[PDB]
Amino acid sequence: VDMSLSPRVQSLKPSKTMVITDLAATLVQSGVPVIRLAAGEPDFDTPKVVAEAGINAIREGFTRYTLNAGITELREAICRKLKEENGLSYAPDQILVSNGAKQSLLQAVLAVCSPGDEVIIPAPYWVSYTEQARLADATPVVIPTKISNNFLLDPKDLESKLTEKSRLLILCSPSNPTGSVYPKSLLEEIARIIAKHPRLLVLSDEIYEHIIYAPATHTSFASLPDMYERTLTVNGFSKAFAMTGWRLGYLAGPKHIVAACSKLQGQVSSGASSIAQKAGVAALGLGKAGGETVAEMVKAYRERRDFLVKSLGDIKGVKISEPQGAFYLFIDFSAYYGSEAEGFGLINDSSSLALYFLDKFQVAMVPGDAFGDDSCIRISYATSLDVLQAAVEKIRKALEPLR
Amino acid sequence: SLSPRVQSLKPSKTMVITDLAATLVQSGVPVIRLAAGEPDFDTPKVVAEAGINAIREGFTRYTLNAGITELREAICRKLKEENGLSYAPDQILVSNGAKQSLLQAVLAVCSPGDEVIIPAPYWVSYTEQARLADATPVVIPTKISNNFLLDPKDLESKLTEKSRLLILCSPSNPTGSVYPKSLLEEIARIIAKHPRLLVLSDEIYEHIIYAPATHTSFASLPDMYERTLTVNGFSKAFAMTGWRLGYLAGPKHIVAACSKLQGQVSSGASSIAQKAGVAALGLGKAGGETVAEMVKAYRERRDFLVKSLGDIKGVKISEPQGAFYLFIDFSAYYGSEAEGFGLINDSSSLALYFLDKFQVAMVPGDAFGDDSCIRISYATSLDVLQAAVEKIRKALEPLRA
Ligand SMILES: *Cc1c(COP(=O)(O)O)cnc(C)c1O
Ligand SMILES: *Cc1c(COP(=O)(O)O)cnc(C)c1O
Ligand code: NA
Ligand code: NA
Repeated sequence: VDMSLSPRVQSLKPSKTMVITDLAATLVQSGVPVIRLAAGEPDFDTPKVVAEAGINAIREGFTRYTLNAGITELREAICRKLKEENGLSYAPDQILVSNGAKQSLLQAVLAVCSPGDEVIIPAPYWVSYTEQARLADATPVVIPTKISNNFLLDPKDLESKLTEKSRLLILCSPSNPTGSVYPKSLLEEIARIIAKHPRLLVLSDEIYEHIIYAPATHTSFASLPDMYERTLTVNGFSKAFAMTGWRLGYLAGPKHIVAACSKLQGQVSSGASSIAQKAGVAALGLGKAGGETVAEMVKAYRERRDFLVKSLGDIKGVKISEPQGAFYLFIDFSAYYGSEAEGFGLINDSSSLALYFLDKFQVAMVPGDAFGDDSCIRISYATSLDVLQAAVEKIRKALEPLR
Repeated sequence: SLSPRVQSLKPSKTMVITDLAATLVQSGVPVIRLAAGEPDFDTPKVVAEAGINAIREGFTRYTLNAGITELREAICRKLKEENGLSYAPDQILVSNGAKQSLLQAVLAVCSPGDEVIIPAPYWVSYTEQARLADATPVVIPTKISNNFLLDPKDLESKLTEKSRLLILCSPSNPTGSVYPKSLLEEIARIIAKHPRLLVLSDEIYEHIIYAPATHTSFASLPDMYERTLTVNGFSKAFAMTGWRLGYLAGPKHIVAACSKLQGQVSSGASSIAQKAGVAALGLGKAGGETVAEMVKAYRERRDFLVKSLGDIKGVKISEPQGAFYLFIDFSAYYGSEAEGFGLINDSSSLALYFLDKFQVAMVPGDAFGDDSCIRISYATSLDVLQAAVEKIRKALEPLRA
């Protein structure tokens, strides 16, 4: 039997996180507990009012197929949110609800990118952006950023990398993995560059929108001059509302593009969960920015961020870019590369450093090479201050003998 | 402006009928709706309670991409106890419904230019999923006089070295036909001559089956295990369509590839739905009495419809033995003229006539690759069906003149 696979599924890169995940299990399966800082999800429960709506949907028998694009009441609520929070005007037929925002993103990429098109992706990047480009038979063009610039795209670098083939720029703000927030003035410079190239669209991943630390503010890319008709706005419920397991995300965009994504979704999964969609309606019903329910999570995230930064920031050889959003610190420990650790061996890149932290000191983190930047390691602070204080002590002890 | 691949996708043809139906209903005009592809029954109470408990207990975080271990294990047990198949948990991939399971299988194994063999009448998405893999759908018509089952000679005549996937849906949507084991064996003997040819076995209607008909998993046949992608799920048997939970079982190498694809498509399925799925499998072999009650209702409805519609002059019916659809040949009526409507000459016009003039909504067979028929769903109560048969009788009466 011929077991050959399609070239596209073969083009998918190997996991750079697998080894951490596997070693953590291995360590636990022995006698060794592990501090987990690798997860890309909130540690909080889904808000009570949201869970209530989900339970209610089940009891009321709202358990049948929905419209492919999503239930009307949810798409209407999304339009109100985009208007109230982001100043954007969309009609319900410009919204597509999917099983999480990852699906919204994939479908956008597959709908707009033709083979050979180039997809511009600033690094450090969310792992899936490059792979989704590949599934479109498109070419990722990665643009590295610098920690001293808070990992923000340099517009001059963008201009340098544009070609006739450039089709899509993917912008994540607030960012996974850096927690950086793009300021409006920089977005306006980027937008002026995009406006000069008719073929160039922008995929704006805004999933962390409400996980933001005042006075930092979120600017939707679609609100910039002349950018509405070339922007695919992606957002959802996983991060702001601790609804990762529910699987609910969405895309708002130009009708011609949204129709194409909707057609694709009709072959991929049909409508998102009827139950999850009712919960999403309730989440949006919490009012602007999720109201006090979300504000409490954000206050906790801020305490955690502030503690982590002050704690790790005073370790020799550590560089930090202060995040203004999300719940990740993308930390430069590269000064330690070249070190030899007893009972482990050479630490000379993000992967070996992360594996050293876990194998020898029981703290699981994600190496920066997973995000296209080997100079750093991603730490998630979606865990309690108690876990964070414990992790900080382990990290200190781990770096101590490396000098 | 848009990728050629998304461009290549055909839109539905079914939205017209279903939208007009909804409109009429919201207008104070009662429509008997027989167009749905989902059970009338609620999700079973024990299963619904499990999803509710999952929510209350905080099982609302991301699962393993492939699915929670508990569920993949339970799926392995089901495949053994119900289908006689042995799979390991790393040979199972849980997705957001079986439609996603199917799409990922197609994308994983088909290279550009490969052929996907799809017997008609087919479920609508199969041809579109093939296009998404840059593969060529090769449709093989079946005949109502063969119970809409593949003639092995027709399969043989269409096989090439490019033939990469054969899609076998049994019990079938839209025909209700069940592949007998002896026929599956003949097909397997033909497949064995072609090393490139894999089989995608869509077994979602497995438990919706009418004794003495039985379900044979394709992967159970001699030498077929290593070349079969077994797809099944929860939507149909357990009335869980809105929950979004399905799965693939197959050779580890292929399932691993599907899992990698899924990592870029959607990540893991709903944590809540997966907990409900565990409870559904916990109802016992074939869904226990819970599913048995549904099947009993379905059978009564099938028997009634087949007897009633079969009595009508110019109506041809096959021998449905599963699912909850009748794919009815009204083609003898094409060319007729209806007052206040005009010419009826294809399945689309006939469906529109049935709906506009007689308030019964059904799906034109053209949607499934066979314009000679109309699909009627009997996922509705017997009393409603009795009313629908009466309307259909009255709708066809003046067309015979
Ligand atoms: C979590 C995340 C998303 C959305 O995830 P879903 O759970 O699929 O909604 C999108 N972008 C980034 C960078 C994320 O981290
Ligand atoms: C309903 C159905 C499926 C599965 O649908 P999901 O709800 O996506 O699980 C698969 N094949 C056929 C023919 C169906 O009718
Ligand atoms: Na805002
Ligand atoms: Na069986």
